[PDB]
Amino acid sequence: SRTFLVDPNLDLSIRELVHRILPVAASYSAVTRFIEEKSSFEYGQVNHALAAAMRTLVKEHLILVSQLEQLHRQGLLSLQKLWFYIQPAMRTMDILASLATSVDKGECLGGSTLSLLHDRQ
Amino acid sequence: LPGTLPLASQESAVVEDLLYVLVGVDGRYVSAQPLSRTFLVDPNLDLSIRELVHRILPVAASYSAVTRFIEEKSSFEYGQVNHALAAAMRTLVKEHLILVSQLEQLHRQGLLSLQKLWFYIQPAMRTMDILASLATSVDKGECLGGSTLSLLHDRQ
Amino acid sequence: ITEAALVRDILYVFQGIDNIKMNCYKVENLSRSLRDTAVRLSELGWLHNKIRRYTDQRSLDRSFGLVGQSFCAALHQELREYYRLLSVLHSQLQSLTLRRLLVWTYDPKIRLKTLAALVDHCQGRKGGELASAVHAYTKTGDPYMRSLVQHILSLVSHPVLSFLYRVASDP
Amino acid sequence: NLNAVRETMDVLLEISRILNTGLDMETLSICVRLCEQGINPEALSSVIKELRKATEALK
Amino acid sequence: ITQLFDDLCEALLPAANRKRAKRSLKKVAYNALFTNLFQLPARNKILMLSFDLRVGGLGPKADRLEELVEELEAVGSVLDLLVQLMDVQSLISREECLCHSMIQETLQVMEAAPGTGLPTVGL
Repeated sequence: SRTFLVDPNLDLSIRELVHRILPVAASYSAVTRFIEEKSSFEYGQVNHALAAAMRTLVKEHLILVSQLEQLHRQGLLSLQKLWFYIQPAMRTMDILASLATSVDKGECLGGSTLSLLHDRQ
Repeated sequence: LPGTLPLASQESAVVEDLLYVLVGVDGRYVSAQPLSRTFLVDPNLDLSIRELVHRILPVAASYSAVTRFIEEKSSFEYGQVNHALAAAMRTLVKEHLILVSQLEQLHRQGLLSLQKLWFYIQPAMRTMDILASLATSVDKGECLGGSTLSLLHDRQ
Repeated sequence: ITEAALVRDILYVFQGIDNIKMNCYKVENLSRSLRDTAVRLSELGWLHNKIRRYTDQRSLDRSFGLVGQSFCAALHQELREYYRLLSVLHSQLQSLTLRRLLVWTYDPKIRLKTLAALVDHCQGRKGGELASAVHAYTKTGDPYMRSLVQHILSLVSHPVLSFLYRVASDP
Repeated sequence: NLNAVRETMDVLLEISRILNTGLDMETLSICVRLCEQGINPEALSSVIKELRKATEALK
Repeated sequence: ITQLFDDLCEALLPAANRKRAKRSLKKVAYNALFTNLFQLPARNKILMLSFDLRVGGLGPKADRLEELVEELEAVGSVLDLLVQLMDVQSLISREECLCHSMIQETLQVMEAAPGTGLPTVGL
């Protein structure tokens, strides 16, 4: 549910494409807040191991941003080239940002958090 | 306004304008006319050019009737033969688009004079003259199926 | 307006992001020889919208079924490649011109011609009735299309052959 | 038995896939059945590398 | 055995004269088979290749190669024939060589002498 601001004076040929990359960040700022909260004991022994197995993917998402900066130094990273690289991340961090918002909507803990993972590449 | 341009230099304007009509896009001076395509060149142009322009266009008019044969005879209601005939008739159009690309890249260095153009496209004036004759003889008498495989057996 | 500037905007109109604005991409000066070639090139990007809206409108509701997913998730493997081509074309803009694009993008003017007309023939079909309306596109003969659609059928008909190896049911 | 000789032939494809041998599934069953005759395998390593060599001169 | 060499010569033949090449390739099969004939355990040769696996990483794969030859016991001359024949940074370095091997394969034709890369002009 995060909102962003870009620029009053920027090229329109960029802002329309910027708004196509951000939905992987806003869908990320709601997963990292699901980990740091649903790790509290008062949530059962299921909402824990769900937050742990939901953390290894965040680790692999931090490696995918590292390999981009190291590839950015050689200048081989154009904006158009970026929109294609993160596509595996725009699909995964769109799945987890939907479970982490549907497990907290209706307060689930225990079995009712193991049912939702059975109805929901 | 070519009347105020010299002879040896205005030629460099036609060759880069004519290099576009062979693709299908309209041009600056040598335009196309609404619909077997007819063209219009210029009221005030050197006669030593217009007689040679009319020698290059028959590869464009013979092209504006092949690309319209592909985009139509690809409709299912024409059989499983008038399709694969339009596909194998498309690979040559691809190789005709490469021959226009290599001319523009050779046009930047100025090495492309109008007289030099009339010789480069000769392989294209013979091929796009064959296909513009099948695509007008398969649609004259409505053929589909075997009667489109006979015509390719009677017709470098 | 320089020719290079047109080559800058066209590489965006191939995606949906608009000199060239938005059904034909009417461009708004420059010489007539330029506007005409842009018009046809800009329109290819418009197609990409019609195929993107379907794989975005139906990726929203959860009542499209199990076949309607393997179809809506097989229109993406045939789009990442269209995003690889746009990658290569952008690296050379730093030389290519309009007449050089026509040959580059003459083939993806067909794949984006079958897919943008394969999602309209099967609009309200869900379940197996969709796997039966992407099979009525194989009786075509064109060796380039019959070998493309006969691959999407091999993905769409995987869920159907999953129930079978395991027909309207009544709750 | 044909169920056993299918599995033993299916496992043997993987060890030829990670060893980065160009042998596909068809050429494998040809070579497995030919080695099953009793031909010495030190020679077969030369015919395949030469058939693939003369094949490249065509393209 | 006179036919199993004829079916082998078909598989390695790449699909398209396909009627005389098979006759000439069957010579290369025989001309090379009798050179060795004119002129050590089995499982050990796998381990010497199992070692070189673990050194450069990828341990579990090497623990798999030994896992199959242990069940293949309960044929020996067949495996003797087979032995004869940063995770993110590599991703961004692959999708960048493609854009280097895609704009090159087509600019080498777009800018050349008229009629070089074109096959129809070669007729």
